Amino acid sequence: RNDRKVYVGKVVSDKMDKTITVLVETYKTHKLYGKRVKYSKKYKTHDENNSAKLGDIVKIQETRPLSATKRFRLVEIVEE
Amino acid sequence: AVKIRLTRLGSKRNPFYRIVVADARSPRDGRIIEQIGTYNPTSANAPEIKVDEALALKWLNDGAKPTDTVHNILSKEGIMKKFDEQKKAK
Amino acid sequence: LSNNIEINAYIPGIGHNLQEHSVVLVRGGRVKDLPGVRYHIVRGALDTSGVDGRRQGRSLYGTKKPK
Amino acid sequence: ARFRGSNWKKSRRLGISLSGTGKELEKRPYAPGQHGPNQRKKLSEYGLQLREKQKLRYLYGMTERQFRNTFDIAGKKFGVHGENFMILLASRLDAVVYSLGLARTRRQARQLVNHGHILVDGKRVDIPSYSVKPGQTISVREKSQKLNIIVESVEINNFVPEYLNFDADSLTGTFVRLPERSELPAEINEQLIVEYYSR
RNA sequence: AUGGAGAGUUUGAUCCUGGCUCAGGAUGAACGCUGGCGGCGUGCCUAAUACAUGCAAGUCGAGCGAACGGACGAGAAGCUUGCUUCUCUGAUGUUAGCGGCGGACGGGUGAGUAACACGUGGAUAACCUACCUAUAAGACUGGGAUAACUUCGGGAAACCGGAGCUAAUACCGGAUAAUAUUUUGAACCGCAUGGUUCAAAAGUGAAAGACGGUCUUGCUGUCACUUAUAGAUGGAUCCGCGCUGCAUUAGCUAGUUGGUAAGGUAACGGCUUACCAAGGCAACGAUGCAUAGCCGACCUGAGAGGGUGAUCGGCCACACUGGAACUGAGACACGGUCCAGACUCCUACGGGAGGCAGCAGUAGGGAAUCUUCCGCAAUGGGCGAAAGCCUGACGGAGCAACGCCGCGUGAGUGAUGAAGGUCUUCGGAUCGUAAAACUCUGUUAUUAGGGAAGAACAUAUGUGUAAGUAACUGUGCACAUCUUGACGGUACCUAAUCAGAAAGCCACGGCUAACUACGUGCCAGCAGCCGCGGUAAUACGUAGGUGGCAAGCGUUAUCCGGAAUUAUUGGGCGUAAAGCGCGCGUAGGCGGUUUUUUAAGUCUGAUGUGAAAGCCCACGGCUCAACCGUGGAGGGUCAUUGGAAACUGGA
Ligand SMILES: [Mg+2]
Ligand SMILES: [Mg+2]
Ligand SMILES: [Mg+2]
Ligand SMILES: [Mg+2]
Ligand SMILES: [Mg+2]
Ligand SMILES: [Mg+2]
Ligand SMILES: [Mg+2]
Ligand SMILES: [Mg+2]
Ligand SMILES: [Mg+2]
Ligand SMILES: [Mg+2]
Repeated sequence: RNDRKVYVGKVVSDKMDKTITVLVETYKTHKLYGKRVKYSKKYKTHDENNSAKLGDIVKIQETRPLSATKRFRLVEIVEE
Repeated sequence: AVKIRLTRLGSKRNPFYRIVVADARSPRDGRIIEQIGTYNPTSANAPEIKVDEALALKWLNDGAKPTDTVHNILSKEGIMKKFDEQKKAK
Repeated sequence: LSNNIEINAYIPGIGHNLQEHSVVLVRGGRVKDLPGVRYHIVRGALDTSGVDGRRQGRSLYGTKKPK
Repeated sequence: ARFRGSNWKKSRRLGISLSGTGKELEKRPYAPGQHGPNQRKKLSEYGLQLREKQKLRYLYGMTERQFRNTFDIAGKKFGVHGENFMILLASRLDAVVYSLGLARTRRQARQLVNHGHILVDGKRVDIPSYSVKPGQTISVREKSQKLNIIVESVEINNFVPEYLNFDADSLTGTFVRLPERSELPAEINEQLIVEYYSR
């Protein structure tokens, strides 16, 4: 029933075995001056078969802890 | 043990109780689970009482046990009789 | 002071009974004429005596009501 | 009252008859003190606002703290702040009793209510600060129905404003409705007091 | 629309710039002078400094043996039939001890913590949960010990051992029971891992009795006990976002980052270990350093913002310092254990003991913060079937003008302008309707009477009704009755007596409301800024008068405002402070016109949530108000979901 968060982002490193780091990009607004400023967050996601490659836009979903800092699993490769 | 009890409010020499379902271990006047009514024993020379029958019955069925004063208040409101009848005829 | 800091404190009023080793109460407020005097000594507190012969604005100089 | 002072000197200072008769200003309409006579200085804007505020405050015989609090609560009402403040001051039990005429002076009415000779809706009220409201009745204590002062004031037939409906046979007054600016004293420019409390 | 004030001061004079200063609001305040009362709040902010003394966690005899105790009432007559022993019965009771439950709550504190600690929104198909509630099934059959107790020995004490004996709802074996574990098949489903249901088998342990009713030891009530599945409660973990200063801190990391295997945990996981690889973080501020409990809220401001994190509620963390585990559903445990450490105490010198950041209180520190008080009567909690016991939680009282709110210190008449003070132009002016005097009142105060509510109950005693019974006693519910107050004879009410007991503080040159006389003579002294004082001082001190406040008034300290004086709202850089001496150029910021498309920003609707208290609005109750209570409104940069395509972003 209850679903888990899903994010879309680019792959920025895959040197780790079966792990890819996904950079999700957002734009937080400055609290006083109100300007739009870029905000990047890197997500460590599980890539069982090493399908994803450095550069492709992939999709990840939140899971239980899988490692010291892995909390996401690769769902599909939206683009490449 | 979940319980239905009186949490004190008002002022010195002027108590006013709220009727609350709260864990027994929580402080009096502290954390509660859910309020169901109010009980003023110094109003118009007759204790003013307000209770939500639906919530009272739900908590009685769940297992919350009133205290002495709350049991008397629910008896006066007739909630105890309805709970007993439902339990007997379930 | 009780915090071991050494300051200069003005003695307000006319005439005072203060000497070395007197224990005094010090409040803020500098004396514009006096360069390094940045505090005032309260009158009528601890050792410091009230101003003798003061009758107007006594509370400012720690003088009891004569009556 | 709380301010137990020379009401004549206060009237002379503020250039207003706090009693309403004018006796204080009849002979010496100038300020008290050594420099009273031959006084010709001109008040500043702050001085004028302060004088207006003091006129109203000493007219109603209140202390500064209570006056300020009443002004604050009046400001929260819908309408014109100054008019609301004036009507709220009028609604005080002191003012209602004095207008009904159970005493010849505002301070006398204050002492009456303080000593409990008055009843609102048939119940004792010792606090002159009490804020009367429309639809209520002011009576007199039975043990004090035959007081010389109250009976003499009732005999002296004073004008009863429109917002008060009085019957001297029963010594019973009724607060019919809220007053109006015209009914309330016109010697006060409430805008000056509003600005005074603005700064 | 509910909402926004300025002034002094640079000059001979001016405009500008510019800082400094003042008028407002606030406080857990302190101090000086003064001080009548009531109501409601608040009261060690410093030394997470050390602590004398008392108290702050017990309860259960209806789980258990034992001991003490001895009714009701036996026997001989001491010829005392009212006093008596043991040969009895021995009930109502009490207890040290075993056992159960509670000591993980309640209360204190903010040291540590810059971190998923906290706030907000989510997730767990990675989780645990005593007591409570519901349902279903059970509670069968045996056994060995031990405390207490008696005895012997050693101790100043703490208390220790050896021997012997005895209980249980204490402990243990076996029997039957599984949705738990292993294997096989089948059905369906989802967010990878996987989840739900059914059918087969194999391994497989649970439990307890106590007090009563009916008495047929058969049935049976209440409580208690065991297994399973749900509910409720409570706890755990993970994640997005938010949440602080410094670059005169630029590199950090080696179980570190990932994978494999195993171990470990309620649980997933480098959580730990072994192996392989060299990964991981960081100018979107890593690391380091400093400081800090976070929030609801609180102060201020027109707002935007700025400051704060007392009292009250939530969350966290800690319990002399450090480490550890035990028991337990739950702790790595404030008034538990062990070890180490510092410190302190007692001792017969052999050896022992302790942890107020619980409530009071002591010492100390400090400008500064209270009683070694009363009661469990109310609310809440633990134990008990219950009466009841415990409860420094809590409910009260005591102290402190510490704050807010309310009421006093009198009211009417009173020219005859009385005396007297001060000034004077020597006529008078002023204190002044002030006073005197006559009349009035008793809020307050003194005296004497009456006197609440807060109290619901629980239990006990009567009935009625409902499930079950073969039928009672009981159990749930309903209606009645006796009894229950620390505060306290307090609040409040009544009657009598007296204006009699109850006004002080600051200021008066401008800002800024309020002026004169004496003394002084750049002295004494004042001062927030500008300044004042050398003989005519409204600025120093006193006096009269006046102004502002008033049981308070001033001073000091700190915060916001005024300050558009860090300027998003809302400022600037020719000469006032401010354009790098100038190129070339990286990251970043920003970017010409049209068409199609996307929906990240942007706009709009629905749902959930943003606790309670608080602020604001309304209403109701204290005689009013503060205060209290009840509704409403508000507060997200919040999340999920459905819509639009102009602009920014992407194609
Ligand atoms: Mg700290
Ligand atoms: Mg502003
Ligand atoms: Mg403990
Ligand atoms: Mg302790
Ligand atoms: Mg203490
Ligand atoms: Mg000291
Ligand atoms: Mg500003
Ligand atoms: Mg220049
Ligand atoms: Mg240049
Ligand atoms: Mg709320």
